[PDB]
Amino acid sequence: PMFIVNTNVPRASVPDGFLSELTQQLAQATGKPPQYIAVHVVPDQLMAFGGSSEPCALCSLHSIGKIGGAQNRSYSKLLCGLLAERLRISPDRVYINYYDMNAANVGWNNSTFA
Amino acid sequence: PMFIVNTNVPRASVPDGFLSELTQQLAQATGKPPQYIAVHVVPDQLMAFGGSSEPCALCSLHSIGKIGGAQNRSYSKLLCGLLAERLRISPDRVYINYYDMNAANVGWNNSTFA
Amino acid sequence: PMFIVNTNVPRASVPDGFLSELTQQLAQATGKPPQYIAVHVVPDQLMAFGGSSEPCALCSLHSIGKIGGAQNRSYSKLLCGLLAERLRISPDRVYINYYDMNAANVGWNNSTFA
Ligand SMILES: *S(=O)(=O)Cc1ccccc1
Ligand SMILES: *S(=O)(=O)Cc1ccccc1
Ligand SMILES: *S(=O)(=O)Cc1ccccc1
Repeated sequence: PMFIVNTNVPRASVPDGFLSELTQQLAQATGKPPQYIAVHVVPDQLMAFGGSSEPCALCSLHSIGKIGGAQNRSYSKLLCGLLAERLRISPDRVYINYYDMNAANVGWNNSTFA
Repeated sequence: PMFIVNTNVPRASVPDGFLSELTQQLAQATGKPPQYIAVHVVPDQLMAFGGSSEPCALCSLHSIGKIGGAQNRSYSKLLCGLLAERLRISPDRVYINYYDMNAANVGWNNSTFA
Repeated sequence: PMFIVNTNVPRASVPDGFLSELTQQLAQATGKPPQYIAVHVVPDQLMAFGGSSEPCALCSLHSIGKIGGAQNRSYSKLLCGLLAERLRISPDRVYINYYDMNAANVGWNNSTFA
């Protein structure tokens, strides 16, 4: 699976260990081995949420399976939790798009997962 | 809903009120309250359209509902209009990906919209 | 169609001609006229793959049609080949999300492709 967070929070406010913590926590949350987890953080963005430029984040989680009503609620609690504690972003200023990708539609290592 | 514009236009050429205008125009266009609108502008990008590095933009609009054939035509006229007026990007050098998201697949405020 | 690559490889390591090569090769591979191909490269990203910050990439290819099991395998071989040769990124550290977009959901030139 892969997780991306885009935020207006400045690079200096992203703590050491953040990508590692996302990697570990997402492995645990999704049940994908950590070797598979891709994470990507994009600070210093020009973004607004409700017309306000206070800290916010626009994120995505793509996975082959492990995506669903209850699971996505759980991921959102985990991830908003991390963004609040680590980046000081209010959970109500975070959106996370979830994508259940078909294996045929995910490329890797010169091929796809199909 | 959330709107993202990625462009090779330089940051200095993005007008100061651009995020606020997008927010207001999208609230009007989608009928969603302005409090929910997220907007994200990413200038200075290394991109090409048809092999040319003249101004261009790659955009997305995600919404829970309010996505469809006629609506997307209307959004495309509105958004190309704004990109042309404010960023001086030709409409034929703009792509906008529209996504009709399920409420269960949009995380917000420690949960999802489901 | 449109191709985006986000990578932690630094800007200076992206060779001259890279976007043109992607344009040409994607025209050949997808069959789409070169004039319609959009390409976007985002270097210097803060990312990890399997907990490691060695070179990696997260990519996407959106197309109206020309997406499927065999086709995506072919795209993946092409694109991982290019990322390896040009950016020195190992194929097993690349993910590519493939999207078969409905024409009504792709805006261009004040309207959509529908
Ligand atoms: S993960 O193990 O689910 C692999 C993956 C899935 C979807 C997009 C990118 C990577
Ligand atoms: S909007 O009010 O439609 C909320 C939203 C929908 C989809 C993605 C992100 C945010
Ligand atoms: S391409 O010729 O397929 C046009 C396109 C399709 C999907 C997204 C963006 C552009």
